[PDB]
Amino acid sequence: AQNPNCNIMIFHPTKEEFNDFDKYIAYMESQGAHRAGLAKIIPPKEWKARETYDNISEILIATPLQQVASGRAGVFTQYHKKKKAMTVGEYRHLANSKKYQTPPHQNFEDLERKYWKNRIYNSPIYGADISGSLFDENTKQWNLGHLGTIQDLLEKECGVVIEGVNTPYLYFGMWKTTFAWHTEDMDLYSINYLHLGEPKTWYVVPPEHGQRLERLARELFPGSSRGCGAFLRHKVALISPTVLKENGIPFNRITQEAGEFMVTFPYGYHAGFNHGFNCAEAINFATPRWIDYGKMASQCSCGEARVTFSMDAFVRILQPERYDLWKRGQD
Ligand SMILES: O=C(O)CNC(=O)C(=O)O
Ligand SMILES: [Mg+2]
Ligand code: NI
Ligand SMILES: [Zn+2]
Repeated sequence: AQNPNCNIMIFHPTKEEFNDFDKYIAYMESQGAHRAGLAKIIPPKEWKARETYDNISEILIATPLQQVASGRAGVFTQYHKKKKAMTVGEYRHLANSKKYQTPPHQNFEDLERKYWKNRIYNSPIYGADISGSLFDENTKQWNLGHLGTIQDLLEKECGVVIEGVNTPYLYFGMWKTTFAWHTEDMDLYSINYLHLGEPKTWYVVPPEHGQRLERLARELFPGSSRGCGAFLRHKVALISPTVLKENGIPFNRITQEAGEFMVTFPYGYHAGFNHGFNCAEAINFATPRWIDYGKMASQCSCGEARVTFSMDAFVRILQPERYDLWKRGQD
């Protein structure tokens, strides 16, 4: 078995290897990358996502989200308070302000210590989940707006034609902006490209150990757990590396820098934080190997998780027994 300790793997494809996205994913999996839940892909030196980022300031962040925490430093939830719209240029200035900017630090490890010590005492503002793309239309390799769609993959594998679409999302971050512990919708893959700015630190639980994280989460968030049998689908709970280590939960960590891709694999729980002003682009995707994970994915039916139009068909076809209850949650 390849990668039996489930370490995060880092890949350096050549420009020739960067042509065929599906083939490269399957290569990485042949080497055991999926066992970690997360892999890093450094693009060939010849590649670029676009020519410059000099003209992005007029993108609108219609609903910036202030991430307010509750709990203790290593075990907390966050809720998202909606703020007034602002442009990317306005948000960048805000991220660089004395109130929100990255503190002085020695290295990524020192910054990580500071994040876990102090996150809860601040409420950073995240421009998340903005439909759109920063890839140039002429970028032909690993262009996250030109991937094969999940609907087409389901149709190729299973023969059933379904409605729905699959487009990317932009994320504008600042120091301490936080992504809570989650797997993707329908335990899909994700791919995330850090277009510019400061790093993003990731934490990940190997898919084979995801239920260990879930059991810890039910213990640490006991009211949430009574409310919903899949409350990590709400994407609000944080647990620090120190708490994970104290409870014996297998995990790994890695920092993504500008110009790098990360891939999350089916049922790979992940969480993390931004080091300073940045912009990322991410999208979900599928492969043949996903289908079985899609069929087994948990679902929130309490009403909190509320998701895209396109998840309907995935539930309806892959999980027809759950469909009725899940759809009640959506309506
Ligand atoms: O970058 C973020 O805030 C969150 N991204 C992801 O969870 C991802 O790409 O799957
Ligand atoms: Mg612009
Ligand atoms: Ni994710
Ligand atoms: Zn729920």
